Amino acid sequence: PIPPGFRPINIARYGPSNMQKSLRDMSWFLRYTTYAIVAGDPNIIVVNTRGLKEVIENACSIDATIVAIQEMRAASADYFRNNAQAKEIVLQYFDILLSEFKAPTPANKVRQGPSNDIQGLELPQSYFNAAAKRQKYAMKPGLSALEKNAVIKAAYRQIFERDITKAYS
Amino acid sequence: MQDAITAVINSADVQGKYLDGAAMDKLKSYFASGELRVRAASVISANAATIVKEAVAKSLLYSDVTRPGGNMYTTRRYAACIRDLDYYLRYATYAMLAGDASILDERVLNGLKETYNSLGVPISSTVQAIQAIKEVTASLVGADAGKEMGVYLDYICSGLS
Amino acid sequence: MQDAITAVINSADVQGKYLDGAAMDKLKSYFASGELRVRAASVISANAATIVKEAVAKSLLYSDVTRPGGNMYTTRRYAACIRDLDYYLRYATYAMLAGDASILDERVLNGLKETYNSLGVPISSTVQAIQAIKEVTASLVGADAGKEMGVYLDYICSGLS
Amino acid sequence: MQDAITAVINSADVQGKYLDGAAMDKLKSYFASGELRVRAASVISANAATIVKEAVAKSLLYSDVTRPGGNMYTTRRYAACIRDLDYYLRYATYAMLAGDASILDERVLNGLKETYNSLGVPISSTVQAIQAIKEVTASLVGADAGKEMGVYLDYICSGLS
Amino acid sequence: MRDAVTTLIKNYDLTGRYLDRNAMDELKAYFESGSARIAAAAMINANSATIVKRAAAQLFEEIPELIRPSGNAYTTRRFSACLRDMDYYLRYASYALIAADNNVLDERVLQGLRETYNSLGVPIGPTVRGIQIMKEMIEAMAEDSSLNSTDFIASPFDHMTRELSELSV
Amino acid sequence: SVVSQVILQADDQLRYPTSGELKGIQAFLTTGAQRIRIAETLAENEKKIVDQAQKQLFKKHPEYRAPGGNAYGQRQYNQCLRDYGWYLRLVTYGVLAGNKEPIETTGLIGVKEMYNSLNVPVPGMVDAVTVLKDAALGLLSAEDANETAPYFDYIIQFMS
Amino acid sequence: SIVTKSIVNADAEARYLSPGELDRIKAFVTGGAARLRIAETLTGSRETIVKQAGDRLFQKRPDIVSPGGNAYGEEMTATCLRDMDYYLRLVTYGVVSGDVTPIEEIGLVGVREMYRSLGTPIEAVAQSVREMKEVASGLMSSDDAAEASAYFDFVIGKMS
Amino acid sequence: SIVTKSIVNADAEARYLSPGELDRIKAFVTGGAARLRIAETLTGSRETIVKQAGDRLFQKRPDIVSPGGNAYGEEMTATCLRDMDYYLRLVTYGVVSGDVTPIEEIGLVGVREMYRSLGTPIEAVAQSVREMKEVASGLMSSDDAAEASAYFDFVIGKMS
Amino acid sequence: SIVTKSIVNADAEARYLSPGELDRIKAFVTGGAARLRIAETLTGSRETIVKQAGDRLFQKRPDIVSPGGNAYGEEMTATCLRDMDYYLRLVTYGVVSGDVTPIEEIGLVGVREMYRSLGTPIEAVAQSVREMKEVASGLMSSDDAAEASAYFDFVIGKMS
Amino acid sequence: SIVTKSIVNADAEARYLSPGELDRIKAFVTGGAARLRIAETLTGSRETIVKQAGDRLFQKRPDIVSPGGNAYGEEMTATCLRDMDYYLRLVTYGVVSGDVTPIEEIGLVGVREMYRSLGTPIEAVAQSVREMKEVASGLMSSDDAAEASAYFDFVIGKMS
Amino acid sequence: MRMFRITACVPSQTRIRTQRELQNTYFTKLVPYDNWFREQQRIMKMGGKIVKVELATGRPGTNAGLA
Amino acid sequence: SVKASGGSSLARPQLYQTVPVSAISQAEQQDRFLEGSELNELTAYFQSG
Ligand SMILES: *[C@@H](C)[C@H]1/C(=C/c2[nH]c(/C=C3N=C(/C=C4\NC(=O)C(CC)=C4C)C(C)=C\3CCC(=O)O)c(CCC(=O)O)c2C)NC(=O)[C@@H]1C
Ligand SMILES: *[C@H](C)[C@H]1/C(=C/c2[nH]c(/C=C3N=C(/C=C4\NC(=O)C(CC)=C4C)C(C)=C\3CCC(=O)O)c(CCC(=O)O)c2C)NC(=O)[C@@H]1C
Ligand SMILES: *[C@H](C)[C@H]1/C(=C/c2[nH]c(/C=C3N=C(/C=C4\NC(=O)C(CC)=C4C)C(C)=C\3CCC(=O)O)c(CCC(=O)O)c2C)NC(=O)[C@@H]1C
Ligand SMILES: *[C@H](C)[C@H]1/C(=C/c2[nH]c(/C=C3N=C(/C=C4\NC(=O)C(CC)=C4C)C(C)=C\3CCC(=O)O)c(CCC(=O)O)c2C)NC(=O)[C@@H]1C
Ligand SMILES: *[C@H](C)[C@H]1/C(=C/c2[nH]c(/C=C3N=C(/C=C4\NC(=O)C(CC)=C4C)C(C)=C\3CCC(=O)O)c(CCC(=O)O)c2C)NC(=O)[C@@H]1C
Ligand SMILES: *[C@H](C)[C@H]1/C(=C/c2[nH]c(/C=C3N=C(/C=C4\NC(=O)C(CC)=C4C)C(C)=C\3CCC(=O)O)c(CCC(=O)O)c2C)NC(=O)[C@@H]1C
Ligand SMILES: *[C@H](C)[C@H]1/C(=C/c2[nH]c(/C=C3N=C(/C=C4\NC(=O)C(CC)=C4C)C(C)=C\3CCC(=O)O)c(CCC(=O)O)c2C)NC(=O)[C@@H]1C
Repeated sequence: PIPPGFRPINIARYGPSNMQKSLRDMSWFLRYTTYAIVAGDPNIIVVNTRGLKEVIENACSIDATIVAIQEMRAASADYFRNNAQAKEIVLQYFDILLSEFKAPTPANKVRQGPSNDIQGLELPQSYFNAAAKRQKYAMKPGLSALEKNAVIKAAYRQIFERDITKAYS
Repeated sequence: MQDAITAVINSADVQGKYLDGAAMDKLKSYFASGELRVRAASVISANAATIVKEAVAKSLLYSDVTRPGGNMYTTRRYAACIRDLDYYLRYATYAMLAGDASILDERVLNGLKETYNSLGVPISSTVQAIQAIKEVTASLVGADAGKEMGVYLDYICSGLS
Repeated sequence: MQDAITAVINSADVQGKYLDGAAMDKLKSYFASGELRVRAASVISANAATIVKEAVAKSLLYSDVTRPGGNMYTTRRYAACIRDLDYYLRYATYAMLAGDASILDERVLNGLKETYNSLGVPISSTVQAIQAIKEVTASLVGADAGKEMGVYLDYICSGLS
Repeated sequence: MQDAITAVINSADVQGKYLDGAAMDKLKSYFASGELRVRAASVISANAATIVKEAVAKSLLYSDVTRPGGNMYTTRRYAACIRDLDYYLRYATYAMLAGDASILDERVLNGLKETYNSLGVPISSTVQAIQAIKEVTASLVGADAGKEMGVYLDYICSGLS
Repeated sequence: MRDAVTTLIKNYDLTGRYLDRNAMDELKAYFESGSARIAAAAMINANSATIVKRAAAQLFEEIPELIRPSGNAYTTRRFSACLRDMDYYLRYASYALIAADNNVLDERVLQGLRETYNSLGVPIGPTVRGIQIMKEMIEAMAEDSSLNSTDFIASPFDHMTRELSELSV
Repeated sequence: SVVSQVILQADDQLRYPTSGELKGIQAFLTTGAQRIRIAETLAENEKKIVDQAQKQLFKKHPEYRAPGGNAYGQRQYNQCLRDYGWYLRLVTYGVLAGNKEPIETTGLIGVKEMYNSLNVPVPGMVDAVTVLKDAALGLLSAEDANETAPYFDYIIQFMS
Repeated sequence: SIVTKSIVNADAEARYLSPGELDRIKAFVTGGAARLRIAETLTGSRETIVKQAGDRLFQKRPDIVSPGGNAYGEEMTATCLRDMDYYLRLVTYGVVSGDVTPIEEIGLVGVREMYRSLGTPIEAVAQSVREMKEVASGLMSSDDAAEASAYFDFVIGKMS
Repeated sequence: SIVTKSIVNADAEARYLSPGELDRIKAFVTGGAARLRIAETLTGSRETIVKQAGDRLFQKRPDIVSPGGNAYGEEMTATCLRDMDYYLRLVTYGVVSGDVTPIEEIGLVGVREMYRSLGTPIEAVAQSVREMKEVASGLMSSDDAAEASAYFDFVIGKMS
Repeated sequence: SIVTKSIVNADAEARYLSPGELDRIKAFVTGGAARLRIAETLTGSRETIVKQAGDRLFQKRPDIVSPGGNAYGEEMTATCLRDMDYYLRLVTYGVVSGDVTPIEEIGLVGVREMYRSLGTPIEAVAQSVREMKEVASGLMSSDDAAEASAYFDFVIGKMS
Repeated sequence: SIVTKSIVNADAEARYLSPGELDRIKAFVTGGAARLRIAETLTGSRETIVKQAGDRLFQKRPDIVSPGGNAYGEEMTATCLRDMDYYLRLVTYGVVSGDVTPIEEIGLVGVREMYRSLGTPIEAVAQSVREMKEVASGLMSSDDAAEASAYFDFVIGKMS
Repeated sequence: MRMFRITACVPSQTRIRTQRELQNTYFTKLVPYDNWFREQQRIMKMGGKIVKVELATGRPGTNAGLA
Repeated sequence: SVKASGGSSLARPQLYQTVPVSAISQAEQQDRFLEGSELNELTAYFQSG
């Protein structure tokens, strides 16, 4: 549908091993698309396609990958074509896949050493996209009673490892 | 914070009466609009980086604030500003899904204007970025959802100004 | 905080002088009234919840504040109000045991007027509630201990007003 | 903070240009002075307790501020005052090594005057105390770095007054 | 954290000895080797991304099951985590090359490495193979460049493989 | 600068600066003449450096000039040259300061999400900064090139 | 309010709404018509709930209407059945909102110290909402009254 | 004071005073007549105690009045006696208040920094207030000396 | 050491070593020969420095060695000279390491608490280290004397 | 006890106990015979107080023994009188301890959740402890009645 | 216990690197006297600005009766 | 080798998120039962499954 600037790739010039890598990458893209369809959350696609452009662009054509997943979306849509209530899920998951795959690699999260004794660290921005994020509780002054009591109970759970005002008042 | 439903519950509760006809058919209007609100939230959640991208593209780039002497010049300042605009899109999405504007002065408009004055952040160019984020969202999702998105973005710019 | 003996000791220390009769007369007065203060505090701690419930029955119940739209309508709000009332009773007991109201005008009245003005709590109705508490304590513990309680309680009233 | 060497870098960052000769000569002057600045900082680092001791001895000692009735009478107040003087000497050492007063403007002159007004700290007593700091440092190092120390101490005088 | 100077000072402090001629000779040897250590560290400062990329591009061909399914470097999240680990190893190898002592490697790399890798299922053999691939690449680049002293380059990587590796015999 | 570094470390450790740090300050104050010489020759001859730097960059990566890139227009070409000149300007600033701190606080922190927002490829720009380093290394004298190389190397490290 | 808890949980997790949560908002919006249907049936039959719960309470537990209790004469019972109408209004609020969040907002918490200061038996208030529950289940269709009892039993569990 | 520390513990645990600490405040009130009697006899003998203790201090440690000591000269010895008078006043203040809290919050914490900035030997002033407690225990009755010696020994411990 | 501080400062912010840290380590390496010469002449003259400085200390402060003093007696005098030799050895360690952290880690953490438990005047120990500074500075060239007196004055500042 | 409270507070502040707490401890030690006498008086009358107060509670509030009540049943009333014996035992513990900490640590933490589960009315439990207070105060001398009723009203205040 | 009513804005210097959630850097705080020196030093070393500070708690110049 | 071991307990990093994992984790971290929102997510996902 939208080929930006791609050129088709010759098999003999591309080499056998790179062609096998391309074929298993295409089948793996379709496999994880089906797995995300089953899971109901595109988080697997987001994590495993967010940083893929920089590593894949060194020896593989990024426009060819874009046209490849474009043809995958079109072929899956026309071969499925059941109804609008079940086709827009596949369409939006392939759109999420192409947007995350065209998105370049974000900055790795850097854990600064708080002092001289403690080593500073780095963490890629794909590990902190699937690993069950902590719910952050911030006490804004205007908050209503329900979320204020939620923040107070979360603070009690943090300090005392449990909800003591529920367990023992 | 509250919603359309929580707002009508409170606005009935302050006289302590049950649900009247006006509450009933405005909740009918809310439930009629709700699927459109979820579709708009879904499409801007899917495209959410690109809306901020086009907003900073036709708002703040090639400008005197991006030139040295401005507050967009340094790259840490640029990253902080685009992170702020992404947070504004996320909180405007929250307001649009919730149906009420209380989440803005609940969460973002607590102290934003005066801490921006403390940091020397240009309020006028920030309001221009809000107008840009308005028109890019209205171009993406259409006029019908874009107008009610622009209601809470007008709330953002009026609270910040 | 600062009780009677630390207050006269600070008044002596500002002039840099040993304790003389001009403060030791008040010190003997405090030690003469000390067991009266302790027994009155024991009676107030014995009847602490009953003082609050009779005070809200005689001053706060069946009013526009506990009508819907009032300042005591919802259950959390009523719980907060009776929490404030027995806070005032317990800190007045603290000041009555201390012999001075430093605890009352400091750890209660630091920003109480400003937070009640921001919330919308009726200062006059809270003053009437404190006067009801003062009448109940004066009718429950005696005349001299009752007026000793009343000095700190209308000190709380002057702090609120 | 930002140094004298980074001051022209920040000015050229605002101007969006490279280094020009009107800043090149100032940078060469800082390069010519920096060895005597860093050595005088080393000397007052070695003798740092003596500056505070002599300043307390010849400015604040045997005065109304340290007699009973004064704001520096008690042992806690004396320890806080000598700690404040030690911090003043350390940050003045930092500035005279660094070539700029931005460390004092940010890490001392943020709200020190308002805290002193809150505590009732005598501003004139602190001003004559930092005059004593000037005299002891100028006696210890010599006037060639003494006037350079007195520039940042007069910056402290203007900020605190 | 201790360098060669710090560990010699600690060794003499333990016996309560003044620094004799042998200690002066050790410090003298460290000070004349320090220029070559600085040159090697400044060399690997420039090329470090290329070193870790080609180290992955050699390791995943020596052991190709790491990028097949059920391998631990399968997904691109695991791939980026493995490359971040290789960057960690190269950074601390640069630190040990500057310090001329492996106490920095012991304190900040190796003391929980078997624990973390056994907790997350991460292999140790392919990891130390990647360490030796990085060592061979840095040795070859130092031999290609104008480095008079290249003997000290292999020491932190060999220490890391010896400490981390399971005792075969 | 390194002066900012020693004041920050001393204030973090709640003490005066100590002897090795003071000697390092003396060494930096000694070498400042070489730093000002490198900065002034880079400032006067920046234009040839960016000239064959962009020539080598767009010879190596012929996709931004090509369709499907980000440097079609002359305005984007001039902004790429402006980025090149700003990076050389920050290199001169950091050579003057003696450490990485100007380059960090003005052009390197957040630069990867900065160009994530602008779709400029970060490995493409590290290729740009390497060929800029090659041009500056060729233009400067040998000891000056050895002095100014690790700043470019640090830019390579932090960008990718 | 399901959308209130959606915004609160999505802000705590600090990301946009997941597709499963969006499908939840679809389900809540589609069930909004049914829950407002239950709401207007309850506010149509509000008064018979109040009267039948009141006199069934006075026949099952006659201690409070007896001397020694809290219900003396007419005005105490008038305030009590006013409280019954208040709790029925809160049940209708929870039904029309789809969650017990506005019930906790106006009244579901603080009720224990409320009725401890008032001397009112909290378990008798819970039993009061119990015959509210099965009188509503008697008058309104039980398959559709499962939704209303799903908030009624939470109310009696909180006041138990 | 002990009353203000009791109410500090009371509102730290966020409840009214315990009956044990109420009877404890009663015991403090009943003993306060005896503490005030100790205050009368100490403020009556406020001159002779400090003069005899200063004479004993100079007899024990002649290096204070010798060259090399801090208190060399008539004004220096007058200020030393003034410090001893202030510390005797603080001990009487603590005997009145029932606790070591006024000594702590006037002139006992920060005394290390005080006499470090003054150059005064902390063991020498501890010996001086030790001679103050010996002359005080000589002049008091047995129970009064036993009451005051605990506060004196707290001054010894925190000023040693 | 300076190498340790540079590696720690790089590792705390999780990067490779900066060009400023490389320049600092290069200055450390180039000054290593002079620092080794200073440490060599200190450890060669370690006996006469301790002897002359102890003699000057005991002439200037006879109170610490007079009866009633902390170091009165031949065994306590030998222990004081052993402490002076210990601090001279730590000064040589600091001279070798190029900074003050071996002296800090071995003999300057808890030194006040240790000598307070021992009963030794810490200002007299500082006077002993100052006499060691003067005697050692008389035995070298001017730059070497200043460089060693930097570490000596660090020990003076930590003791007083 | 107050010994446990003072030792715990001094441990948390990492300090020895001051004489301002030591005099409180020795006053509590000396004034122990009255609390001991009240303790043997209460454990001598441990049965009859429980019997009379249970009789008074079930005659004052017959809703407890009403059908559908919490204590409907002979074993339920037996466990109710056993709970009265439990709280009388805790009152004797607090009397002989001179502190409220045994009652707090044994039978006051989690009582609200416990009886919220079991359905037992917490205000009727408070009425039971109040009736035990009245029976004990009628049984014993007036100052001892006030001393025991102090802990009794502490228990009923923590109940309600 | 004597305290301070302070009001300050402290921007995070590492939020860009760490990619964490945002907080309002402006706040009105009640801070005790014993912790206020360390808190103020933390604010000024983090780079924030204290724009308001008053002794709202206690009287100024109290010699005894502090805590 | 290393002269001490800190212990190696089993680490279970969540490789990807699903709707039931997200809903149950959202209830579990907030220390609540599955209330109406979480049951509605589960109901919609189980009907669409
Ligand atoms: C009757 C079967 C039961 C009962 C009830 C009872 N309640 C009161 C008095 C009050 N109840 C409340 C509570 C609320 N007001 C609100 O607005 C809300 C939330 C919507 C609640 C929960 C209040 C405030 C009062 C005080 C009266 C007032 O509204 O101003 C009484 C009267 C007691 C008296 O002393 O006057 C009674 C009798 N008591 C029982 O025993 C039954 C369980
Ligand atoms: C009751 C007498 C009247 C009433 C008041 C009312 N109070 C609140 C809630 C609050 N009460 C306080 C008071 C204190 N908190 C403390 O820590 C201390 C020192 C011991 C005091 C004195 C505060 C700060 C609040 C604010 C919120 C909170 O719950 O903490 C409210 C609720 C305001 C709201 O709805 O957000 C009300 C209405 N109103 C009346 O009509 C009674 C006469
Ligand atoms: C000494 C020259 C004069 C003076 C000093 C004095 N200061 C205090 C107490 C405080 N001063 C500060 C201010 C600072 N905060 C910082 O971060 C820095 C370093 C940049 C300073 C200087 C603060 C916070 C305090 C409070 C101490 C604390 O928070 O723990 C006092 C004590 C006041 C009192 O006891 O009430 C004094 C006496 N005042 C004088 O009279 C001397 C002339
Ligand atoms: C070019 C048109 C095609 C292509 C070829 C190609 N692949 C690799 C190697 C890798 N491919 C991946 C991809 C994925 N990671 C995931 O988690 C998923 C599912 C979402 C995919 C599809 C990865 C991580 C690698 C690196 C591991 C390896 O070495 O095999 C290469 C080699 C790269 C190089 O040598 O530098 C090539 C040339 N990839 C495509 O997408 C096109 C189909
Ligand atoms: C040139 C090497 C590459 C590239 C360039 C390119 N840049 C822009 C736009 C901008 N570049 C900057 C740069 C900086 N901000 C800083 O703080 C610093 C350090 C001091 C730098 C270098 C900024 C702020 C912009 C935006 C402002 C503007 O566009 O006027 C563009 C344009 C993006 C667009 O699509 O419009 C381009 C194309 N592109 C390449 O291909 C080269 C690899
Ligand atoms: C006497 C026992 C020993 C001693 C005394 C000595 N004192 C001073 C002077 C001062 N002492 C203080 C200390 C305090 N002032 C207070 O208000 C309090 C709390 C009640 C204390 C602890 C102060 C502040 C001074 C300075 C005088 C002033 O207020 O300005 C000196 C003089 C110091 C000097 O170098 O001039 C001396 C010598 N020294 C001894 O040897 C005796 C053992
Ligand atoms: C962007 C439209 C313009 C602008 C922005 C800008 N802001 C900052 C600094 C900060 N902004 C925030 C924002 C928030 N605080 C909150 O509580 C919330 C809601 C959750 C938001 C969105 C914060 C916290 C900062 C501090 C930095 C941090 O990450 O902690 C800057 C940087 C100022 C500087 O010099 O550092 C900028 C540039 N200014 C402009 O010019 C853009 C047009």
